[PDB]
Amino acid sequence: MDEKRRAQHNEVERRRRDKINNWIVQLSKIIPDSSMESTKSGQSKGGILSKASDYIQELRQSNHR
Amino acid sequence: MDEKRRAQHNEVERRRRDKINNWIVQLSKIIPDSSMESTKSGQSKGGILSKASDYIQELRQSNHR
DNA sequence: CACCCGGTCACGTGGCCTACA
DNA sequence: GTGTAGGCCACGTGACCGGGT
Repeated sequence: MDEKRRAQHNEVERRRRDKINNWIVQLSKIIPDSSMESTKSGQSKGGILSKASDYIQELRQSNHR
Repeated sequence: MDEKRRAQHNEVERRRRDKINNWIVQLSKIIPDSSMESTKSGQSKGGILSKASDYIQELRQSNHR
């Protein structure tokens, strides 16, 4: 029953990126952004990064460390 | 022909590509003295997110949550 | 020095949506 | 209606560590 162990495949990587998916979703929702509108608001944080960054600079700057 | 109407996108895709690694460190730095050690080149992303999720959590707590 | 290793990074593909002319 | 160039996002490869036994 040919079942190679060559398993430095599918399970390995998306475990990574997938990780980076749940830290971004923070900012996005929690960073009032410029993410347009059309039918039921489903477009992404590459329409956020635009805004995102902003609050954070002007939040470190004036107060943290 | 269906020439190049996507082959351009090849270049134009790295466009936001280095939207996604340059807006990365650049923003991804004013928060906590990291250092993941670099060289003539050198890795970086991930954590900056994860740690800027708890300061995000303290000065997002801003108003005073 | 020896390689089997996870780790993570990018960069190059498609596909899925959306407006405009 | 009637296709353009454009938006993003999801997966792949393949560099390149660091590191064990």
